[PDB]
Amino acid sequence: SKTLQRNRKMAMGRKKFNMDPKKGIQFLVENELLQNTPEEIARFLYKGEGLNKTAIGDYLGEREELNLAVLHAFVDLHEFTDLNLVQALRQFLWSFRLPGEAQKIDRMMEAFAQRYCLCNPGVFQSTDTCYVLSYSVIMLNTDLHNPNVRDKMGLERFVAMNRGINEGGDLPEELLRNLYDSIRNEPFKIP
Amino acid sequence: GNIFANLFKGLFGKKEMRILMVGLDAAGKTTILYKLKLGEIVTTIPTIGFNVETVEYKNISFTVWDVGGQDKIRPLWRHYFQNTQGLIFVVDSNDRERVNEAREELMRMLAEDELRDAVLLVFANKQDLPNAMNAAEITDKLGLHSLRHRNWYIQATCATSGDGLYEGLDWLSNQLRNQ
Ligand SMILES: Nc1nc2c(ncn2[C@@H]2O[C@H](COP(=O)(O)OP(=O)(O)O)[C@@H](OP(=O)(O)O)[C@H]2O)c(=O)[nH]1
Ligand SMILES: C[C@H]1CCC/C=C/[C@@H]2C[C@H](O)C[C@H]2[C@H](O)/C=C/C(=O)O1
Ligand SMILES: [Mg+2]
Ligand SMILES: [Zn+2]
Repeated sequence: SKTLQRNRKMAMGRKKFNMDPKKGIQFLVENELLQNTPEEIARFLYKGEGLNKTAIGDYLGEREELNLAVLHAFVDLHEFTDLNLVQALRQFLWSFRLPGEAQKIDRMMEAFAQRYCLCNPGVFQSTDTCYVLSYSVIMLNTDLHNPNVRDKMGLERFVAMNRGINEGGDLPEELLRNLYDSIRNEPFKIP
Repeated sequence: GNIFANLFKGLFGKKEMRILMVGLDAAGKTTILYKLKLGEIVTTIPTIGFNVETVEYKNISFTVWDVGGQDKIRPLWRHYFQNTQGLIFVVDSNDRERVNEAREELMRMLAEDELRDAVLLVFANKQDLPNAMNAAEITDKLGLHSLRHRNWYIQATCATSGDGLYEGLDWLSNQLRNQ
């Protein structure tokens, strides 16, 4: 039944994606299984059926114009309402495997931050504050849980690091302490 | 028996020393570290976040510091630049189009107040390529003769063979024992 063929060409579209995200999208587009718009590619990645999260992360981390548009659309598919920053980050970083290059993490955190702030207005005074703090949380996860780092950051150091990021002033110590404790006691889960 | 670690054998149980390694993408940092660890691999439990590439000889560690990203996150780096005795700057000497971009990155790291006292070792890497700038040419393009109050050295290297790594680290070791 003209449909099982559709399943074969989809399963083929997803594996290729897992081997090479760009080629798998091209294959899916060419075989009319997926619309070549950033919005539809993003939905496809977000649903993530049968997709390796490392391949999703690698695609979202590219700098080409379409990939940037997809990342924007991908983050728009996340609902962060009534989540604290760490809970929102956990949900976000569950949907793809974060790349390790700082330029990619930076771009991903800024995009995350814009959305976080829209979903949770007035929690931060500016999206910049949310963006810088989110990045410092990624730094904190790395510091605390990567075994190549021997001299682990304590609370005091984490507090000192975020000095000045609230539009030249400070965030409250208890907000930073709660972030610190959440990451220390539960690293970001490996997808 | 790690030839590079033996260079630092007698520092003086002195205090941990920390060296950061910086350079544009593709300059050769990862490749150098593979040589400094002598090609030995481990399966490491994964961690979400930044790639951390470090080699520890004990009494001394070398860590790649990725300078990518926007300027707004750089205030966060400050405490890590605090206990740093040396900076290794690696440049792709064949990349004539990005040498000014490398110079600007170097110059911004060297304006970090926290690095005021760090020694500087420049690896002018990729000397095996036929149109590579040599060490004397890189020195000019990076503006190293305009540096003041900075102990600096430039070493020609080929990271894929390891050539020059020993000689630059030997220079570095002699700087760090002398303080
Ligand atoms: N000819 C030459 N190449 C070198 C030298 N040093 C590093 N390379 C190559 O340049 C590429 C970038 O090196 P890498 O060490 O990943 O750079 P980085 O970690 O600073 O980004 C690698 O090639 P690939 O991406 O092809 O693996 C590496 O083999 C060198 O001295 N000479
Ligand atoms: C000591 C460990 C601390 C881990 C957290 C630091 C992350 C840095 C943040 C910077 O923007 C890029 C990373 C930079 O590349 C840090 C590398 C690294 O090994 O640092
Ligand atoms: Mg590298
Ligand atoms: Zn949008």
